Amino acid sequence: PLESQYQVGPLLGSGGFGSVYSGIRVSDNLPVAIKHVEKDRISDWGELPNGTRVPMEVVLLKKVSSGFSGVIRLLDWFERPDSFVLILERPEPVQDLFDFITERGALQEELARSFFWQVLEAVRHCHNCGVLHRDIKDENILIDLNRGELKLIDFGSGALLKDTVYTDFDGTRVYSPPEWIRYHRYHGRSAAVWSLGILLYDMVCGDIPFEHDEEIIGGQVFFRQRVSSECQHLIRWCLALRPSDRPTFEEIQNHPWMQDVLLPQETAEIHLH
Repeated sequence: PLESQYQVGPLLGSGGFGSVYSGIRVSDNLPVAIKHVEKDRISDWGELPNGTRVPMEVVLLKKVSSGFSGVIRLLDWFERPDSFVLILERPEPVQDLFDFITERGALQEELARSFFWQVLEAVRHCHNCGVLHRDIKDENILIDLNRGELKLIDFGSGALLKDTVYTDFDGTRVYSPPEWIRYHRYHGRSAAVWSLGILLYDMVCGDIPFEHDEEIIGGQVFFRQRVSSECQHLIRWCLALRPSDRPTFEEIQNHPWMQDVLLPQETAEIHLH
């Protein structure tokens, strides 16, 4: 049963990802999030290794939820006549990065460095587990405010990672790359790097760099805030118009701006506590 295993609390939010409620696991008081997604609202279906038909979101979450990582882990799931219910980790206290940036404005580079590094490690984890998220953005990143740890959420736009071209996309448009906008074609890793460029700009400038399609394909990055030249360079590199001119994850992590990152705990001590 579901309602005997979890004590449901208040609604935490709702949107494209479904509706998510605060919850606690009765058996040990572990805080959880209880996410409900209507079946009629799910367009991407997959199958478990044992061949059950589940949302692709569940398939991808299982693939990345083994062992420790910077991803919010799937702890369990249930099928209902008209919906699926997903039981997910819930850090406490917690705030999503969009809300955090909205509140605090542009982030100091030291904090952006630590956050961006954790997001890169998390996205590497997903790719290594065969999962492409396709909707990396500030709204899909949770911050554990006491531990200083960032966690990825919302795989409902994701796909199994592959080496061939993707011709479908339902993630967030202003984070999508110019090759998608123009040709409706992209490859997974280089499109991911583009979204990470958008995210890094957002962190250090307090807002995203592009709004309209013609801005995305023009790819001119204007800085509205004071940003170091090394950070500017890395951002412009991730936002290269040609996918092949973009850095690899290895190249991003070896870039001079990414050196000497704070650990999560010191990040929280300095910036979040």
